Amino acid sequence: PRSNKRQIKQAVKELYDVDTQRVNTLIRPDGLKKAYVRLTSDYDALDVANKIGII
Amino acid sequence: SIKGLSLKKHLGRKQKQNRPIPPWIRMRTGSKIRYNAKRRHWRRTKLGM
Amino acid sequence: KIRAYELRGKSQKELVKQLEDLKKELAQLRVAKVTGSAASKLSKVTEVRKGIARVLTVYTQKQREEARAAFKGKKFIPNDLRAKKTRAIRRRLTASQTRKMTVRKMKRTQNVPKRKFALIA
Amino acid sequence: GKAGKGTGSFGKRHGKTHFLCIRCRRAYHTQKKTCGACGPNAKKRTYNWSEKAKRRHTTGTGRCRHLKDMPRRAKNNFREGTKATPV
RNA sequence: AAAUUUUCAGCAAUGGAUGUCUUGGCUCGCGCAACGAUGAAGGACGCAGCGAACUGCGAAACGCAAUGUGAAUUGCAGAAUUCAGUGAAUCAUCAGAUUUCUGAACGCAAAUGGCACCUUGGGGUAUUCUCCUUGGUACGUCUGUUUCAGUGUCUUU
RNA sequence: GGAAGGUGUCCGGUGCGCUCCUGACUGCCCUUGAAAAGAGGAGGGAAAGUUGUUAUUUACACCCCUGGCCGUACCA
RNA sequence: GUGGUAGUAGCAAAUAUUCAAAUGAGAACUUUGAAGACUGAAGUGGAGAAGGGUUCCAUGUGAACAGCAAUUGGACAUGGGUUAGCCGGUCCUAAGCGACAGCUUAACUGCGUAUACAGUACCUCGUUUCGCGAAAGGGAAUCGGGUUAAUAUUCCCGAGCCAGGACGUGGAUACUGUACGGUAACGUAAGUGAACUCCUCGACGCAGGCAGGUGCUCCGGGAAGCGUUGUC
RNA sequence: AAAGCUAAGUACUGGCGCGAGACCGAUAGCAAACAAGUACCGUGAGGGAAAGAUGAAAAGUUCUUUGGAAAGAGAGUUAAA
RNA sequence: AGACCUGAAAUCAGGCGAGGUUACCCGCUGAACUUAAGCAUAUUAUUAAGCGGAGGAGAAGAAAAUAACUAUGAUUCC
Repeated sequence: PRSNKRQIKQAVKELYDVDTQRVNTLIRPDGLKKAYVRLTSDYDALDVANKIGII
Repeated sequence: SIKGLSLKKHLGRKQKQNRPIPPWIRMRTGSKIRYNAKRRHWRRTKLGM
Repeated sequence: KIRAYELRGKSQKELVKQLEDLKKELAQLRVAKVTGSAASKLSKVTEVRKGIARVLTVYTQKQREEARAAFKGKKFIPNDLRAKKTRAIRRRLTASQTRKMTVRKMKRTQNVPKRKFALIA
Repeated sequence: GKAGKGTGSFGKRHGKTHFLCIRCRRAYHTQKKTCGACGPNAKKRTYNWSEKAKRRHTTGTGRCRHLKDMPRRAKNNFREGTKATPV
């Protein structure tokens, strides 16, 4: 929840090796940031979600 | 509503303290615990925080 | 499987690589907690996050041994290492200063020494 | 007459004099900017006319992170920069 | 004579007295001297494989290192290796580390993760640009240092 | 069919009407009806520029890059 | 802790329900249809603030709670949900309020506008002290359609705008010194302007009628579908 | 006199760690024998409870039967329900 | 031009202060209920509350002292 929208862009680039179009960001009631991250039109999400195993 | 982030977290915490105690806890040895004492209903009793 | 005596062998390059290796395995466990698993898997998180904390300990332990090796017997030691104790204990004067006397009170102490005397039966 | 003395006037009241203080509770007077219990002042507000008030908020009631470890520490005369020996 | 009301006993109900317990209180005595700008007490928010609280702890988060003891922990799960051992434990001990946001609380603030500047190291037409990143910048006061101001008292180039 | 394909979406009035807005007026006061951030104009003429890698144009036209932090459910 | 009072007082404002079928152990009370009513746009409607804090949404249910009932629920349990350069806070100052210099008091407090606060090196200027104080005052910029069980000027599709900073190609203007035109009011694709100074906007009362405009309401023709039809 | 230092015996409802008792025995003893300065009330200063005991061992009543279910009835565990 | 004197600045170099605890201890400040069978001086009391400061103890302390004796001999406590 302390994280920045520019950090998430660069951290997602470091982990999964995928470039980001547009991060949106939202603090749940909990006290947890949820980041919605639209990927660039070059890449696909269902390639990346299978690579991680969010599927 | 138009709250600060501080007040959001105080609210946030007191959702998470408002749930029934785990079932397995009573089963464990030497415990007199029965149902959570501090449970609160949002109408009945109020926070101010 | 990690033990802390084995990590005191390994280098300041090597410790870093291992620390990174564990954090990958800790991340790929969080994914499995979210999606689908059994309780056979979710015990392995406890091993590895204690593994991480060992490697931070050992790294920081070597960091401080080289500092204390270098600043040994020298003034102006860094504040990071500097012997905490209490606040009051830190204050005071050295035993030498409290103990030290004037040139006057030296002469009265010196010339009248402590004599072993006794009384006869 | 419906602004009232009781029920009508109790309808009107939706203010907040007090909000949480950072140091103390919900004493922090928002207009006045001071706390009923903690008291902006460097010194902590406490009074001998209430002994139960002192009782609630003194050393040991909280965590005591620095202090709990003290008896053990002073028992050994504050030994520093050493280890236990292997036999 | 039923029924009802009242009384006495038996059985059942309701209720928690009496009795017996007691890891708690109370009182007396005897020792010891150890909080804090090297960030205290107190506060807030987090952390467990499956926890709300209470205890514990601080992104190293019911803990890590070291030492001792030497085989558990336990409600369930799993781990079985950890089993003539460089080693089990919600164990003891504790001399080494971590120690978020706060608070005397210290860049300005504050029902705001608000608003600055300097600084380290790196990332993207630029010395002035934006970005991530490291650590700073409160007040009083002592000794020393450097740079000054005063037709203060003096010589004088 | 058991979601695929079509046409049409046109042309005029009316008002002390109701609503909010603008505009210029008229009156009222022993009542004359906030400030600052910020944006721009003008007076001034400091600077630069010698027929080409110059120099003024960064809102002349087009083109290029970046936009952090927190609130955001629901009752009222 | 427990009686008598006592299965008593009582559950009577806000016009009102009824019939069928489905669900279920069970229906005066849940849902769906058909009828019949009420609210009657200064609404019991559609949106915000204060205050509340997960009540929101879905699936499930043994109690208790919802002064009858209950298959229902703001109850109980397990999950899920709040996406912004342009909507606000953030920035400015108002009434006021904290601190600086100092001044009081044993301090606690109380007062607080007093002060030495651009062209490595060389000059020349220099009167205001820092901050807090408006989610209705001031203020950079956003609109259409679609979308989810629960979010939308925030997601998606499309069309734009603003603040800060900028490469490039192609045009203007000047090169003894910053464009021209019109009598003028002023004009056009562009059309340099430091220090310092003055000015404008920001920037403002109430009542009255009058004129014009948005939206609403209204009348008529055309094209679609719908309703009524023993009678017109 | 108008300047100054100085241990001991002495004090000690706090902190820290021991040892006792012609004391109290859950309406007592601290407010608190338990998740007690807790639940909860108050805008706030503050206020402030109730709540100990199955059994040696959970062996905490599977199984047949009625019922929508809760429970009942058989049977069963235990020295005893 | 150079000796001083006085006063500033600095995120200069290295240090020290602040706040917490209440049983005992040091200093200020300072009531009334109450008693007097009324009440005002007196009493409660040089107490409670308030505002400062400590330590393992604190304060006190080696006579500008008692005495008037055949004289004593810091301080504290019994």
